[PDB]
Amino acid sequence: GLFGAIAGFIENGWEGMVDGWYGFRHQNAQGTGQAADYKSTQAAIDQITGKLNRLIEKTNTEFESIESEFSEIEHQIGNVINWTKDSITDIWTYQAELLVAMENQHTIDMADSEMLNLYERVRKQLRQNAEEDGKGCFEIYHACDDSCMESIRNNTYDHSQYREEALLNRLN
Amino acid sequence: GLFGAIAGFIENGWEGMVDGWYGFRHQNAQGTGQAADYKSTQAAIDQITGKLNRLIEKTNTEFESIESEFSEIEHQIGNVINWTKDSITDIWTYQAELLVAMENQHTIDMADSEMLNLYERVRKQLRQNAEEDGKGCFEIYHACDDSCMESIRNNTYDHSQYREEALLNRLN
Amino acid sequence: GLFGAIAGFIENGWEGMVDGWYGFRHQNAQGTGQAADYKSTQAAIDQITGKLNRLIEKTNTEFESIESEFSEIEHQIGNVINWTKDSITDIWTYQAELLVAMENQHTIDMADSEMLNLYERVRKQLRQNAEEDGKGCFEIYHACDDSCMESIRNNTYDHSQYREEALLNRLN
Amino acid sequence: DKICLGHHAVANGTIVKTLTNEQEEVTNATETVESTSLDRLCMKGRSHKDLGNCHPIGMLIGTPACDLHLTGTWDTLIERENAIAYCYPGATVNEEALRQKIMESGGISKISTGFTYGSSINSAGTTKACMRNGGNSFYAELKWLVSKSKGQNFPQTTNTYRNTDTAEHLIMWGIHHPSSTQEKNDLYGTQSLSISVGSSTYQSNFVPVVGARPQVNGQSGRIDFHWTLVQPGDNITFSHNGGLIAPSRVSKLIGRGLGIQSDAPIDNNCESKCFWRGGSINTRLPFQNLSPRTVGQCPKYVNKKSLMLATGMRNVPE
Amino acid sequence: LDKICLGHHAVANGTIVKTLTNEQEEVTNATETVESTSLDRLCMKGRSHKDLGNCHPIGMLIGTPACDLHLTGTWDTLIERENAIAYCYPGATVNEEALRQKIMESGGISKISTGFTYGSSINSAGTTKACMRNGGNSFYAELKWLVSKSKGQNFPQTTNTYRNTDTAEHLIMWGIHHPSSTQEKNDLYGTQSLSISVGSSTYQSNFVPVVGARPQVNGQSGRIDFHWTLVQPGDNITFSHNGGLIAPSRVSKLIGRGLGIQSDAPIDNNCESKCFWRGGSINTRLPFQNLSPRTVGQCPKYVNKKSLMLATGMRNVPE
Amino acid sequence: LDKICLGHHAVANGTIVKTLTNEQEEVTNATETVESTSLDRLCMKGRSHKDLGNCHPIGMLIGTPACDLHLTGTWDTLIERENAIAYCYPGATVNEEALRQKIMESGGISKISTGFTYGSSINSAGTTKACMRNGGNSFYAELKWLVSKSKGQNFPQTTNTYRNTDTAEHLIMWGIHHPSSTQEKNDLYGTQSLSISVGSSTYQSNFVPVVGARPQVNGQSGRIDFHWTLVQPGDNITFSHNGGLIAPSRVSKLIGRGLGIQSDAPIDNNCESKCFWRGGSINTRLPFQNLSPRTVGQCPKYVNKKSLMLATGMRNVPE
Ligand SMILES: *[C@@H]1O[C@H](CO)[C@@H](O[C@@H]2O[C@H](CO)[C@@H](O[C@@H]3O[C@H](CO[C@@H]4O[C@H](CO)[C@@H](O)[C@H](O)[C@@H]4O)[C@@H](O)[C@H](O[C@H]4O[C@H](CO)[C@@H](O)[C@H](O)[C@@H]4O)[C@@H]3O)[C@H](O)[C@H]2NC(C)=O)[C@H](O)[C@H]1NC(C)=O
Ligand SMILES: *[C@@H]1O[C@H](CO)[C@@H](O[C@@H]2O[C@H](CO)[C@@H](O[C@@H]3O[C@H](CO[C@H]4O[C@H](CO)[C@@H](O)[C@H](O)[C@@H]4O)[C@@H](O)[C@H](O[C@H]4O[C@H](CO)[C@@H](O)[C@H](O)[C@@H]4O)[C@@H]3O)[C@H](O)[C@H]2NC(C)=O)[C@H](O)[C@H]1NC(C)=O
Ligand SMILES: *[C@@H]1O[C@H](CO)[C@@H](O[C@@H]2O[C@H](CO)[C@@H](O[C@@H]3O[C@H](CO[C@H]4O[C@H](CO)[C@@H](O)[C@H](O)[C@@H]4O)[C@@H](O)[C@H](O[C@H]4O[C@H](CO)[C@@H](O)[C@H](O)[C@@H]4O)[C@@H]3O)[C@H](O)[C@H]2NC(C)=O)[C@H](O)[C@H]1NC(C)=O
Ligand SMILES: *[C@@H]1O[C@H](CO)[C@@H](O[C@@H]2O[C@H](CO)[C@@H](O[C@@H]3O[C@H](CO)[C@@H](O)[C@H](O)[C@@H]3O)[C@H](O)[C@H]2NC(C)=O)[C@H](O)[C@H]1NC(C)=O
Ligand SMILES: *[C@@H]1O[C@H](CO)[C@@H](O[C@H]2O[C@H](CO)[C@@H](O)[C@H](O)[C@H]2NC(C)=O)[C@H](O)[C@H]1NC(C)=O
Ligand SMILES: *[C@@H]1O[C@H](CO)[C@@H](O)[C@H](O)[C@H]1NC(C)=O
Ligand SMILES: *[C@@H]1O[C@H](CO)[C@@H](O)[C@H](O)[C@H]1NC(C)=O
Ligand SMILES: *[C@@H]1O[C@H](CO)[C@@H](O)[C@H](O)[C@H]1NC(C)=O
Ligand SMILES: *[C@H]1O[C@H](CO)[C@@H](O)[C@H](O)[C@H]1NC(C)=O
Ligand SMILES: *[C@H]1O[C@H](CO)[C@@H](O)[C@H](O)[C@H]1NC(C)=O
Ligand SMILES: *[C@H]1O[C@H](CO)[C@@H](O)[C@H](O)[C@H]1NC(C)=O
Repeated sequence: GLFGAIAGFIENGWEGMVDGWYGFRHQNAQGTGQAADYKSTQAAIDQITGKLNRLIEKTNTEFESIESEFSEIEHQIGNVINWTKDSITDIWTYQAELLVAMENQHTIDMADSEMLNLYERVRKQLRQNAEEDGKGCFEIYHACDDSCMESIRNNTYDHSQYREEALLNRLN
Repeated sequence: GLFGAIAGFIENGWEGMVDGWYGFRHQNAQGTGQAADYKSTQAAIDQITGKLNRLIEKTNTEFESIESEFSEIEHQIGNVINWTKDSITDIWTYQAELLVAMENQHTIDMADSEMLNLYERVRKQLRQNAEEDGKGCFEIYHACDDSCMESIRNNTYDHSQYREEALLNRLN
Repeated sequence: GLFGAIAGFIENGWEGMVDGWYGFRHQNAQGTGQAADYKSTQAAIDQITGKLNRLIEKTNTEFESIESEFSEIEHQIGNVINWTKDSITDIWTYQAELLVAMENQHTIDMADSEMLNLYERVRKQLRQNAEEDGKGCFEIYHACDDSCMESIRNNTYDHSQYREEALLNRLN
Repeated sequence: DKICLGHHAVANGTIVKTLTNEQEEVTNATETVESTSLDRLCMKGRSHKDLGNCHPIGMLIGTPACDLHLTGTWDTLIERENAIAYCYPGATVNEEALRQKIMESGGISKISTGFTYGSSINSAGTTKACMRNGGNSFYAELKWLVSKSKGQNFPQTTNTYRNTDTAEHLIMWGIHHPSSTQEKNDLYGTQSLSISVGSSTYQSNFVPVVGARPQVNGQSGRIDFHWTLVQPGDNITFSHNGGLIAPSRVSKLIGRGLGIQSDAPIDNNCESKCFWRGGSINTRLPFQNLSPRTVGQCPKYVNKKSLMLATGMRNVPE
Repeated sequence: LDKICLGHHAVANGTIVKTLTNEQEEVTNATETVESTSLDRLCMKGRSHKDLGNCHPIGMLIGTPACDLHLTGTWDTLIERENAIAYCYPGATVNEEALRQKIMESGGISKISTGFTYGSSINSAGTTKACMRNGGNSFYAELKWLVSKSKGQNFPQTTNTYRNTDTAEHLIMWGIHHPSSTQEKNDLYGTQSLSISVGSSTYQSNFVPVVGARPQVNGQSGRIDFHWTLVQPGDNITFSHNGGLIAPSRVSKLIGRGLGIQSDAPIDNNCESKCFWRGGSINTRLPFQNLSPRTVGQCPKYVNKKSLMLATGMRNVPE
Repeated sequence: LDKICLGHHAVANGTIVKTLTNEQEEVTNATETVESTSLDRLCMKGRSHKDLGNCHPIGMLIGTPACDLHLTGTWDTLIERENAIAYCYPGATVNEEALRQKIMESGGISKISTGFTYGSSINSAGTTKACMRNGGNSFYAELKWLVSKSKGQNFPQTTNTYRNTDTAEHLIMWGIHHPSSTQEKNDLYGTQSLSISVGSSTYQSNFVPVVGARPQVNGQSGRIDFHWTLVQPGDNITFSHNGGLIAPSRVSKLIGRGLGIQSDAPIDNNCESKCFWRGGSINTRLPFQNLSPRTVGQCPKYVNKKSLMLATGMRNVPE
């Protein structure tokens, strides 16, 4: 997609993630662990909510009938009316199709971007203490137990604290 | 937003900046300084000016009156005309809303991109001499005076000079 | 532009690349080579084809004539019809222009994004064995023959296979 | 140690369309075209009138089937298929314009003409084509003026409705076109027939067609109706000598109302602002594929069965 | 130091297109969206069509000589040409354009005989040098010019009734003759005051012959104007008249639906199209079209624009 | 530790605008796309215009006295006012609104003489209190009220023909007098039955003066209903009649094209516009407009929105 993340360097979605749109999976001595990210998930949801709300409210214009259901309409005016309503119908069908194809592209792209901005936010958190997988993961060059993984998810990880140790490990 | 910078990894804007739209703040031994960046400021301005000129393009279709202002129109043809005009007006009202909603998103996001393209530009100049703050700043691992800082601003900074010094500082 | 690559930090295009949209130029001990990337190229073309496919699709509405070519229409109904037809024409002309302007933009930005996606992909493969020169290349700090070059393009370059040396060459 | 970022996904995605792709799979999506309708007329919140068997024109001239609809107020008027306008057979010049006008109104008031007639006129003419109380009767708002003496030349007479109101009034009248000369002679006498009708903003003359034609509701004659608007302070005079169906009341149309044509059943326990021949469309959705003929505040008709809007990211399962 | 560089293709001179923000954007390629080209022919492959040539649609129903090969038939497409003839004897039809449109929305025409007959006091076989067949004087094939058999005599009061016994509606037409002089009128109908009444269950009207001097058209100062209506299944329509009626000997029934095209372009049976205009056919896959605002069929939408090109490549950034 | 920081500008009070996903997005600057403002003025600079004043366009053709200065002329812009007068002697035109619009599509009016003349028992210059010229009595300048020279005398049978010898079509008008009483009828035209027949090569009809009391309008209980047609180049048109015709002295020729405006707003010769409405002029560069759904000329499209703001700056993010 546009931002290279969803259907990009992340090979697939996680069907396991039932409680959120985006999140983290880890791998350490103590085991696996999946956990959704609240802010990313919320930023994508709100923008959609916004789209939806904009698309209910429809014209308060009140139309009268120009065609009898139960009696015949003189032929010439009948034809003008037919030609006009069909042209109107073609305009709205085309607007509708375009609107929905367009917003669908924007929704897909907006979701791709949020995924990236999470990856980016974390990248900067971790600073010189980790390297990138190319598949969407960060190989951390210190012992990052469950407490350390949690601080990464919660935005409370201090790169200074494991830095030295990481700068040592990366140069083997 | 889409490119993650404005109201993104950068936390807020500078009211102090009057001389432009994008720009720099620094800190060295000789204190602190603020300055606009020409390129990205005008790149953004020009794209806006571009949209405006599109907006005032003169549709030159000459339309006559089909409704007398000072006499009554036969009621049937009058109803057809009203139905036609009211439908034509719903189309234009809806396109107008959509045009503006859409351009405004595109403007917002274009601006967010120009902020990001600038940051990515500075980052690649600094090469291995600095590290990312993550709040939009670059921490520079050598002494960088006012001439050093102007060189950066104007795409005249050579990393080769300060490299081995900056590497001392990063590892210790 | 938006993704900052085409007409961006890549200064210009290569007129000598007739076999693809995106690609590589290398320089190593054995000299010089150029080669297209098939994947990135097809992702850009397939998006274009989807656009064209969507643009030729048909509205099946069948319209009859409401104006005689060979005889004169009553004056009042004639003016209603003219008014209506000219309004419908202004709507389609505006839509056509807007559609094509809008798509042109997106086509451009999408092409840019595929260039950036290819570049980022390379950056991550290489990992710590190379550094960015700002103009769209990776200066590589280890001997990479044409076969190693072909691995990077093949997407099978294993940075571990060259790492210890490349670190030596970078910090030297 | 290794930390990975990711997004969610489902097993069975949903297909949507984009600019670039006919078959895009997303986690979720929802419909933007309404395909459902309520096969009822949602009348909650509305002062409505069901005309039943009464055709709007009939409410102005007073057809027996319109006896319960000769005056009133409403914000919504409902016409049914096969409604009756003409008990005695005939037609109204500019009939559909008049129908739409009555269906654009919020009610009707009737005001008396005042016309009186010399004693050589029978103004109480009735017919078995218009039965009221199982008596021969007539359009309630008009009078069939005939000569009290069979064969007698109906007298030259004049009648002038003056509008003293502060709103224009809708006046109707009829012209009788007999099936034969004998019927013409028996009713209006043997003289040639002229009827004239002028205001200061209307002028027009009429003469009775006499010819054989097939029976409708038992009758080969016809009455055809004509109508105009009298402005406040203005007069409309009828000079005539035979074959005028003269008004005994003129109409005044009040406010605004939505007119609906449908045979669906009324229901006072649902609300709607959009109607069609089959009933009531209550969507929040912006589009609709039920019919290109609707009235009220409606989603726009589109020629599409379904248009799904993405409510989730691109779905990439495992 | 060793290198790998990423990049994209460019061409020598690009193609200019418009964007939202730029009137002059250069791209590596583009393609047109507005069709400026037409085929100068009516593309009739896959269609049952009738080219009326010289015959006007209304003449099909009344039976003008130029319409003899078009009195009945079926078609899914009907093609009217410029200057076609409806009226050999000068006249006009009331609500003409509505009638023409109705014929041109149709898929066929059947004829059904009225069965009208007339006493030997009426003569029904009169003809005119204005309506010629086989080098001889004739008349609208589907109607008859009733006059008095013995000149000068008052035309009898006559009743003629046609009965639709079918299950579809029939279109009936008649004429009223408008003499060019008093003597003429008297010669062929008598001195009496003339009247023509026409009544069904859903229509009636009266008609009186306008008499007066006026210009010769196709050699005639007289005129015959046409009138029409629809007679519903099971309904009858009666004509009461004492001079001046041009009575129908047959009535018509329009069948099915078709597409009506007005154009002088020649027929080509070996191409197909769904979109026609005065100048020919429009066979483009393109969404828009700048040839004409008057098209019929399933057509690209008319726009006020010479060209609108859609990019099919990236920004062109030459060396 | 030295440091350089990137950023963007902001302001203390931004503007709300709408995006696709947010009705309340704050940006640094924005500008209006819907025009709410009108000039209470008909902007007429660079137009050659005719303000009809109290003359109604139809009065231009028949020659009411209110229209005496607008009988002929040229213009690209014709301005009709409220309560303009068409009929001094009361009546009405058939297809009145169609004719008005024809005059208002036009760019000028030429008059051509009919050259009609009359016998000695006709008074070809009846006049009336209701059509005042110079104080006293007068009549439509372009028509002639024909009556008998002797009060109760039978008005004589008579025939006039206008010949169009020009290369463009001429618009011909005439009237029919319906008297107020059977004693008027006989005064003006004697005791016979009256018949007026009109015939061109494109048109015919009959008309019959109908006597009948009607409310008084400008003092008159009688009326004259007006008729018109187009006479094609090379064609003639014949009137035949014996009392009740109002005959034409001149016919009109409509010249070229103009823009028709209905408004009581005052003319200003110092401002220019291409868009007009009832309340004046609209020149705005903006693409949309909320003043009126009834405009003429080249116009921004009417929408149902008070305001629509287009961002001209980035998101605003205060401190
Ligand atoms: C097609 O659409 C047009 C445009 O909507 C319709 O025209 C409007 O509706 C009718 C025209 O027949 C008019 O309605 C009445 O207008 C009165 C106007 O009086 C004044 O004008 C202006 C505003 O127009 C104001 O400055 C003042 O208010 C003036 O007094 C108005 O007063 C009246 O309201 C009242 O009428 C009833 C009595 O009937 C009262 O009892 C009641 O209290 C009510 O308030 C009406 O609104 C209207 O002016 C027209 N507007 C325009 C722009 O033309 C056509 O009728 C439509 N055609 C068809 C065939 O449906
Ligand atoms: C402006 O547009 C409207 C809407 O399209 C046109 O009205 C339609 O006109 C067509 C006729 O051309 C009608 O189609 C007919 O359907 C019949 C079936 O009965 C239907 O009746 C009701 C309406 O009372 C329909 O809504 C409902 O679905 C019923 O099923 C067919 O039997 C008709 O003719 C058939 O003739 C032979 C029979 O021997 C068949 O072989 C043919 O196939 C043909 O179908 C016919 O098809 C349609 O009912 C009308 N729709 C409505 C909503 O009124 C206007 O006429 C148009 N005006 C113009 C061009 O003037
Ligand atoms: C609804 O809209 C249509 C479409 O615009 C109007 O129809 C047009 O009417 C204009 C006049 O306003 C016509 O233009 C005139 O045509 C002459 C050229 O001949 C044309 O002939 C054929 C038709 O037989 C055209 O299809 C073809 O293009 C030819 O070019 C010009 O000579 C006229 O200009 C001259 O007029 C005066 C004389 O009056 C001269 O003295 C001047 O020198 C001046 O130059 C003019 O251009 C136009 O052809 C019509 N088009 C069509 C397609 O019919 C309808 O009238 C309109 N309806 C209503 C009710 O207003
Ligand atoms: C149109 O014309 C036809 C034919 O004239 C009319 O049909 C007639 O309908 C009547 C009753 O509607 C029928 O007569 C009845 O049937 C028998 C027939 O012998 C008779 O014995 C009964 O006592 C009764 O009168 C008959 O079917 C038919 N009559 C004739 C003479 O043909 C029709 O009514 C006319 N008008 C329409 C259909 O609107
Ligand atoms: C209108 O009237 C004139 C005047 O009589 C008719 O005849 C004139 O035009 C003819 C052209 O064919 C000439 O050949 C005649 O000699 C000429 N007569 C004159 C001037 O006295 C003209 O044909 C009539 N037009 C129509 C349509 O009837
Ligand atoms: C996580 O950090 C947040 C602030 O980001 C704080 O409110 C919260 O108490 C912390 N929770 C844990 C489990 O450390
Ligand atoms: C990738 O390309 C190199 C080029 O020399 C080739 O040797 C190798 O086989 C390729 N690897 C795979 C797994 O296809
Ligand atoms: C009409 O009404 C009466 C008599 O009908 C008359 O006195 C009054 O002046 C007239 N008013 C108008 C406006 O015609
Ligand atoms: C789409 O369905 C899914 C699962 O039911 C859910 O996430 C979402 O709420 C749905 N959308 C709407 C508008 O309810
Ligand atoms: C545009 O032309 C180029 C040739 O350079 C080619 O890539 C492509 O076929 C063209 N576009 C289309 C729609 O064919
Ligand atoms: C927006 O306003 C700012 C200052 O308030 C100004 O620089 C700019 O020109 C404005 N643009 C508009 C109103 O289009």
